[PDB]
Amino acid sequence: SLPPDLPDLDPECRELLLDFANSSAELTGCLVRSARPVRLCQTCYPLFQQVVSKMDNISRSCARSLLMADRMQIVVILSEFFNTTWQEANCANSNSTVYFLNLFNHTLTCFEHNLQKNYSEVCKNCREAYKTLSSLYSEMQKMNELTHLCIDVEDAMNITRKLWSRTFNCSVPCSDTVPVIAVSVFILFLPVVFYLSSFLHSE
Amino acid sequence: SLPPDLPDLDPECRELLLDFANSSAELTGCLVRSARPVRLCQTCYPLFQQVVSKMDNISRSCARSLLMADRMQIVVILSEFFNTTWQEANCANSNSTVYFLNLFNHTLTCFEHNLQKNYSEVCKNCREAYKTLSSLYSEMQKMNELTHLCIDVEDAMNITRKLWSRTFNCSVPCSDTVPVIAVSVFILFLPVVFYLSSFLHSE
Amino acid sequence: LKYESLDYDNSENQLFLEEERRINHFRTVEIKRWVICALIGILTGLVACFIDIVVENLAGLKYRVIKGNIDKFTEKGGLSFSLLLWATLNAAFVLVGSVIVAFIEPVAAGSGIPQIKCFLNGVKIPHVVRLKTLVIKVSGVILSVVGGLAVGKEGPMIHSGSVIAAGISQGRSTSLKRDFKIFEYFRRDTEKRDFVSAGAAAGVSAAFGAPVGGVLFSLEEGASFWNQFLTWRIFFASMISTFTLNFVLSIYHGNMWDLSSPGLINFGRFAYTIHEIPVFIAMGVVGGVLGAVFNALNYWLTMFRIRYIHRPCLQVIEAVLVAAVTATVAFVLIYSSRDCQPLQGGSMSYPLQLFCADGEYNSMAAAFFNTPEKSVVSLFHDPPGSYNPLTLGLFTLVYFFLACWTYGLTVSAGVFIPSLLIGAAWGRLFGISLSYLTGAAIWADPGKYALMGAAAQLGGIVRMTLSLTVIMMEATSNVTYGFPIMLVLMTAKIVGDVFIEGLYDMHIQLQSVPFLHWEAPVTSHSLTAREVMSTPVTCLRRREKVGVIVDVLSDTASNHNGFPVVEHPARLQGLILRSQLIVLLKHKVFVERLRLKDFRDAYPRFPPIQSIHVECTMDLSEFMNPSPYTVPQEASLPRVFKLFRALGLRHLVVVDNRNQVVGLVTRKDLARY
Amino acid sequence: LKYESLDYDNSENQLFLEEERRINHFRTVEIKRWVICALIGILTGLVACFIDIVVENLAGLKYRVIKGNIDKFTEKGGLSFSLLLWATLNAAFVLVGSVIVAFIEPVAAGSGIPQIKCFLNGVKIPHVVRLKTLVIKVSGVILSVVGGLAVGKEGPMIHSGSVIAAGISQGRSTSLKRDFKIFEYFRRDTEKRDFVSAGAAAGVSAAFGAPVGGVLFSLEEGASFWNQFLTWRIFFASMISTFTLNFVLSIYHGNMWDLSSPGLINFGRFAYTIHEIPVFIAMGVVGGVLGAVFNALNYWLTMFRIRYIHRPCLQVIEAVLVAAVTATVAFVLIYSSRDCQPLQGGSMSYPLQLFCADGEYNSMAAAFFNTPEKSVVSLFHDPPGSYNPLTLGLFTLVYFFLACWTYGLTVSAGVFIPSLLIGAAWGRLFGISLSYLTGAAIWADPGKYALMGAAAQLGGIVRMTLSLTVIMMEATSNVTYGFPIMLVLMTAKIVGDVFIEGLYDMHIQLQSVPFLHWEAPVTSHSLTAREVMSTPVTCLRRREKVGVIVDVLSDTASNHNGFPVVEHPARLQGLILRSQLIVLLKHKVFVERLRLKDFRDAYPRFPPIQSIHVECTMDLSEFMNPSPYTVPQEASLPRVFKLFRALGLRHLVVVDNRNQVVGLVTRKDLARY
Ligand SMILES: *[C@@H]1O[C@H](CO)[C@@H](O)[C@H](O)[C@H]1NC(C)=O
Ligand SMILES: *[C@@H]1O[C@H](CO)[C@@H](O)[C@H](O)[C@H]1NC(C)=O
Ligand SMILES: *[C@@H]1O[C@H](CO)[C@@H](O)[C@H](O)[C@H]1NC(C)=O
Ligand SMILES: *[C@@H]1O[C@H](CO)[C@@H](O)[C@H](O)[C@H]1NC(C)=O
Ligand SMILES: *[C@@H]1O[C@H](CO)[C@@H](O)[C@H](O)[C@H]1NC(C)=O
Ligand SMILES: *[C@@H]1O[C@H](CO)[C@@H](O)[C@H](O)[C@H]1NC(C)=O
Ligand SMILES: *[C@@H]1O[C@H](CO)[C@@H](O)[C@H](O)[C@H]1NC(C)=O
Ligand SMILES: *[C@@H]1O[C@H](CO)[C@@H](O)[C@H](O)[C@H]1NC(C)=O
Ligand SMILES: *[C@@H]1O[C@H](CO)[C@@H](O)[C@H](O)[C@H]1NC(C)=O
Ligand SMILES: *[C@@H]1O[C@H](CO)[C@@H](O)[C@H](O)[C@H]1NC(C)=O
Ligand SMILES: *[C@@H]1O[C@H](CO)[C@@H](O)[C@H](O)[C@H]1NC(C)=O
Ligand SMILES: *[C@@H]1O[C@H](CO)[C@@H](O)[C@H](O)[C@H]1NC(C)=O
Ligand SMILES: *[C@@H]1O[C@H](CO)[C@@H](O)[C@H](O)[C@H]1NC(C)=O
Ligand SMILES: *[C@@H]1O[C@H](CO)[C@@H](O)[C@H](O)[C@H]1NC(C)=O
Repeated sequence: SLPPDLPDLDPECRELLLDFANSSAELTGCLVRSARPVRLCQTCYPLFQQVVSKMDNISRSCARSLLMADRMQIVVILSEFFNTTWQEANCANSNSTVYFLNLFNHTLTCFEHNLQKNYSEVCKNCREAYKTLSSLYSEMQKMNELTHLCIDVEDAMNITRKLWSRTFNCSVPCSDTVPVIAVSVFILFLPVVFYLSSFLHSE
Repeated sequence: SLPPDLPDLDPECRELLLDFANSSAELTGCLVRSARPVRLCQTCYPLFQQVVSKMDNISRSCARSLLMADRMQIVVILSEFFNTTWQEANCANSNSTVYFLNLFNHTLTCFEHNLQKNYSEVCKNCREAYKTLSSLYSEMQKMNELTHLCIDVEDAMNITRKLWSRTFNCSVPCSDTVPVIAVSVFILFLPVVFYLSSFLHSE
Repeated sequence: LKYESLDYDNSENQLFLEEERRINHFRTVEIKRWVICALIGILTGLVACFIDIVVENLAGLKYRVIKGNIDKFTEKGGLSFSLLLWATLNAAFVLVGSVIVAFIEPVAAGSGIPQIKCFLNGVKIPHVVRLKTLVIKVSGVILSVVGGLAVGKEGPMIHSGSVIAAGISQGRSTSLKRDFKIFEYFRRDTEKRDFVSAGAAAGVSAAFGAPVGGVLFSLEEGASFWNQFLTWRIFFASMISTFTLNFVLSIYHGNMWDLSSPGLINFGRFAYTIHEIPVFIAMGVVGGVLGAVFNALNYWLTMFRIRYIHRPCLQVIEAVLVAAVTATVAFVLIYSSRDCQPLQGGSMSYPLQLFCADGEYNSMAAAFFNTPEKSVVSLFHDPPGSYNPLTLGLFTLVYFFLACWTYGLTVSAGVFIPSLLIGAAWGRLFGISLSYLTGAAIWADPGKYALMGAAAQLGGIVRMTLSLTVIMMEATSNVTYGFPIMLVLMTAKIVGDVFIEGLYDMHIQLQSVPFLHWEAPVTSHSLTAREVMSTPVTCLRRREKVGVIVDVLSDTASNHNGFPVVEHPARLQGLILRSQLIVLLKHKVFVERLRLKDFRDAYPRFPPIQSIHVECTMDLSEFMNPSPYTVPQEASLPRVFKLFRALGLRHLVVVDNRNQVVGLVTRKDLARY
Repeated sequence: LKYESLDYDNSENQLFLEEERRINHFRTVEIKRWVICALIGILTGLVACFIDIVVENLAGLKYRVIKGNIDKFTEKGGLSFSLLLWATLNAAFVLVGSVIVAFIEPVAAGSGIPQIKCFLNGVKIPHVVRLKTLVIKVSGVILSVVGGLAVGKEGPMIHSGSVIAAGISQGRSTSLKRDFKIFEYFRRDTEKRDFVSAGAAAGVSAAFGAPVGGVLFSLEEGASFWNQFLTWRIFFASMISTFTLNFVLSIYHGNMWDLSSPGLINFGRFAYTIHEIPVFIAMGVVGGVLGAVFNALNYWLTMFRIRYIHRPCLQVIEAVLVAAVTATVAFVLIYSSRDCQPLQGGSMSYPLQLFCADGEYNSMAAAFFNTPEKSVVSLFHDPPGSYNPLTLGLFTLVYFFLACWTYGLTVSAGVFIPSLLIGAAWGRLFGISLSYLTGAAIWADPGKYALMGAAAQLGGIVRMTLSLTVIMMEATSNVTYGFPIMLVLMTAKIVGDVFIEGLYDMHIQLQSVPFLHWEAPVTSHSLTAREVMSTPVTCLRRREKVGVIVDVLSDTASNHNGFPVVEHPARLQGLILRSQLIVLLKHKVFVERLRLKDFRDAYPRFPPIQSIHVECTMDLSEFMNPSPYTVPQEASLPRVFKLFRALGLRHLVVVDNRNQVVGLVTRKDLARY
């Protein structure tokens, strides 16, 4: 009155599958929650470890009967999907990141600290608050050069670059137009002297 | 004291993202739950529709600011992943499927109804309970011919084929060995007559 | 004494030299050649798709009857009443396919390549170009492949694409109903070989997928002087035939925006290191040796077949028995298989289940029920661990002897694909063995060795080096793999030439065709070109009489086709040949009017002198060519041979110091060495 | 009267006929040719990687200085002190690269193809094969590409791969230090051209990736009689050079198990319907017309350059001014751009930001800072909507005139890649316009039209049909695309031939090289081959004296290189030429001993008779060839021309009816038509 394993599994492995279920649903929930501002990397770092740990535990019988039972191996697909999303985001995180976040928080508070059209306001004060931030950003690309480096840092710098240009007209004045016309029209004047002077040296 | 949309979103779109979150976490949970026996197609059909509906609602402003805000568009990726898993499973469901399920339930009850080694038991009774099931299965492949047809049906027939052969030795006896030796050794005997008779017709 | 040669030189007369002045006075003679070289490729692509559409539907009719027959004679009584059905179905097609060849004409037997690389060479084999040969060959390869025999279909595309080349180039249709007054100026040779070269290079591309390989094939055999315009038309006629084969089959299958399936055989898409470069050389030697076993015992068979079975009543019976044994050996070999695998994808076209568990399918019924091309592609591209290495052994050891015993039959099919299949079979079987003695991390993928066994086996069986490296490079669509393949085929020739000759050369030497080949032996370098001639010359002076030339043509003891003219003791002032001479005697041109076109009349066939009943004298000036290609004596044979071959010559004439004819060198003198 | 011809015939003597009997008595003369044809490809692949490794490191040194210079002269004062820096950095390299050519030897100027398809033809241009030309050309193309000019680097690979072909084939190194006693029997012509043919077909494959295109190139120019063995060595020497270029660059970059980057230029991986077959023909006509504007006004420039700037002091200054204007026009054109795009991937090698928002980068700084090959690959493979169609207009309309004004300079670089880039530029610009007037669903992808504009522009500028269709088929790795490309290049020749000649033909006709080309004009078909000869013949009888042959060699008023021998009034018993004759006078062979090797001594250069100071008689038998290729009179010119060209002949001799010499046809007589 008992087929061994083919219709039903033992009640010694089903709680493992329910535990992986409880992990994966909540991981998808936290991962989904981050919106336009991306805080997923910095908020779903603890519960990403547990899912992987659970997968390793299941992997370590009760591994042939539970992920080589059929086509459409759904546990391997979910795990694989999480692994793929994690690698392309490329978190690798934390002190430097924390410092950058603090700077971003500070830099952003000075905008509404000096806010109130007429965007020609006292924002010259935020100039030295702005530029060094971007300078640090370039230095951070020199640190992770030896591709996108993260997603918290990229979006945080993206928001500042979107605010700095296309809603606050913060353009830089230009000083040099007449020298880069004079030098260019002087250098483009030597061939019409050269060929015409070599033509008239036939006597 | 208010940047318009770049650091934060309005509180008119965040509840939509939370609703999609609540949908997607529970969909992953139900989808993950099906184990070796695959009942996902027949248990997660209602809440698969709602996720799609929610996606359409979000898609139908509050579509540029919410899924074209960054690289790693995570809402589009989750939705895309669900769509991909759904299509390759290829459910397309329901009356025929229900009938097949009922037959499977019936066919399987006769095994433990007649169970008790010594698998030479009264299982001849289940022979006409078995074969027509497989016959119906072949007919079902004639219905969805104009590739795998489902996952509930495939696994349900897979379990019966695993039980019928490699744990219950239910082989069929063979009757024909001497005719398929006699006819073969007769047909492989005509060339050695033919060449030798054409050789000796030289006089 | 039966195979007379082909004239490639244009014997310019005063009539030709006046007619070419007439036609030149808007330069519309070359723009009429591009039309023929355009619609010589469309008409070959349509034949190549007409074979492919018919043969798969007839195979789909024939195999589903059998797999529906042995699904009901399982679970019940005997299977022998289905073995008899598959034997008689493989006999009933090949009965008709052997009767329509063994009785009407024997020229369509075998493949088409050895009868077309001798015409290309200049030997007019009897018949061959006639429409009846085309109709019986293209309806003999359909009826034999579906008949069930181990023969390829990409063989007879060259001959079938060469017959329609020299049939629409003339615009005559000499059966009846002349069908045109168009396409004069082409009713001569020096156009016949120029369009057979464009026809035969439109069958190599339309059967393999390599357009640039076809031109090298037609050049390799066609060893004439290099002229850019002719090659630039052979390339244009080759490129059409792989476009009007995609565009018809893609309309046939599905949407027209998928231009795959470039020819009748389609290798897939397709990484190696330097450290296994010796290993590929160690394959090629094997590819010689087994090749020289395939190419040798067939010889010991073929003379037996030419000694006792030389009559049409017996070879039909012998083809029927080959088909019945080919059925029965395959049925015994799939009846006793123990290796069964679960199906996946489209790896089995007609799945067969007997004596196997439910859901799984027999794996020995693969590579007998599906086509050879699909099995060869599956052997190139399957992932590892997919073949049981006992299946391939018993498959190769049977299919080798069947493909050896089947070739040389009186049916019409080729030998390309039953060489690639054997080569890929033992190539993958050798590639598995490099995985069961190492870890086989990356560099022991059997997809490479299944390729470079199939490249080795062709070079072992059919010695063909330059025109085969290119068509193995173009069909694989990868130029990185061009270097080991060249290194394999180079080996498998110079190992196999020690033992036995080519496969396409035995079927030329066993019919006593002259067939002079490029270059000359270096051991015979100093023959000094006076030994290699016929010493007396039956030349004829200009304007003697009529009875002299009648008694020099009508003579049973000797057949000579070319006669040089002399003057005064002799001068060698040009030569006159039999065709022109009996044209002049068919009219009355005795000195006691006509244009160039009169000579062209009844060009294919010239009436013999016994029908030319019935003195005066005729003036042979303005009917001869005033400058034959002459050579002196005292000259080396290598130089004489090169000159004769490199141009197209039927009658070389040797002279004296004072320009006196002393001998005539023809083709059969140079061929004997 | 300066360009003397090349002897391809082996004038067999009794000494040659005895020495070849001596060497033949284990057949070790041909197995020594495969060693040269093996290591003639390795030595070309190593030059082709030595250029590529050096030029990208020097470009990486040169451009990062500039992009670090205009990142600090933004945000502050002027940019003109960086424009002057980029002008003087583009002037300082090309100063040395023009001095080392305009003063030492002018033969290395331009590309290498018109000086090597005339040697292949049989004309020994002065110098050219000397080591010094190799050293100055391979160190002049590095110093000019990084110098900053609109010139390709895949041009001079043919000449640089041809010089090392005829330098290790001899084993002499005639500078000093003879370096071998090995590799005699090759110190003659009929081996010189046979190894230059294998060298020049190892530079076409090593620069484009097409091995089977290189053999068709070397055949197309080399119109000799077809012999399989020689082509089967040219193919073997071509296949090596694309394997010792993968195997070195793949060691250089990363892991050795990635055998991509098949040559110096690498097209990518790569679907069309019948309904756009006319559209591609409508591209090819455009490819003629703009081609005939590129190929015409350059002509009006080049004679100006040959009329007034014909001295080494001025053309160095003129190359420096071309480099400075090429800097300044590009800097003005990127200073005023308004189109800026966000970066992605590796589409910009050196990203430049000036006057743009943060994060985004200027798009006009692309296609000036990166290499031309990377820009051409990016134009083939970018997804749609990636280029602003105002950028490509102002880029093409400048780069066309710069590539026209730069070619013909006294620096050493090619013109291939500045034709593919222009062709792909207006091809993609034409492909965008088929999307802004339809919906552009599937069939209006600009990746096709960017390919088939680049194929059209080459046929418009460099008329080359058969050897270019194949190398556009092999580098694209797709045989479905072989049919429209052939249909484009066929059009763009017969539209462009109406207006002006080729680009490689003007630089042959403007140096008065004879250069007879394949075939003969059909308007001059009846010249009857007696008008085309020199009527008096200064022949010399055998065994007269010594003062006769001294006074027939030493004569200022005429330079003749070949003399036929006569007997008794004349017999034409063979011919003797100057090299052998002054070898016999350098020794004392007067009839009052030596082997074949004596003639070979001082083979490259023969001392003039004025240094041969100081009767008796000498016997010219056993020093002449006893059978020249003679023709009679009365013969058509097409026949005479074909015979002369198809074999390799320096001295055709016409005769009489009674075998009397009446004229001698040489190369300059046939060339004038
Ligand atoms: C999921 O985990 C939470 C937290 O440990 C626990 O409170 C809850 O009971 C679990 N639910 C399931 C279904 O296992
Ligand atoms: C693995 O599962 C077992 C049994 O449920 C549990 O006792 C253990 O803590 C788990 N270990 C890990 C690493 O998750
Ligand atoms: C049937 O079950 C077997 C047991 O592992 C599995 O390998 C196979 O993929 C299953 N087939 C189908 C059609 O689900
Ligand atoms: C992802 O897969 C890779 C390769 O198997 C493995 O090295 C890595 O640990 C995985 N990472 C996660 C987060 O599962
Ligand atoms: C982070 O820690 C690393 C390693 O100790 C140290 O090198 C670096 O200076 C730290 N950076 C910050 C921002 O504290
Ligand atoms: C930003 O700074 C404020 C004020 O100190 C603090 O309340 C808040 O938590 C900070 N937020 C972040 C993201 O660091
Ligand atoms: C902008 O604000 C400045 C500083 O408060 C003030 O001086 C000026 O009048 C304002 N201009 C406008 C256009 O409101
Ligand atoms: C999710 O939906 C359930 C069922 O409607 C509801 O009870 C619950 O409050 C929701 N939770 C969230 C986080 O929206
Ligand atoms: C879409 O969202 C709105 C606002 O939350 C809600 O009122 C409506 O019911 C939703 N419709 C669908 C089809 O989900
Ligand atoms: C920055 O934001 C823009 C706005 O749409 C988005 O297009 C882009 O992908 C973002 N870039 C990064 C690096 O996240
Ligand atoms: C999946 O995507 C396809 C193609 O866009 C669409 O037709 C289909 O409705 C999607 N299905 C689901 C379940 O989202
Ligand atoms: C299911 O419904 C279809 C359509 O009405 C009908 O054709 C078929 O017979 C039904 N099958 C079953 C098992 O009820
Ligand atoms: C199987 O039948 C039993 C008994 O009628 C019933 O209790 C059960 O719900 C059925 N199960 C399925 C899967 O139909
Ligand atoms: C098997 O069961 C049958 C039927 O109950 C019984 O007759 C027989 O003795 C049993 N055999 C064994 C080996 O237990």
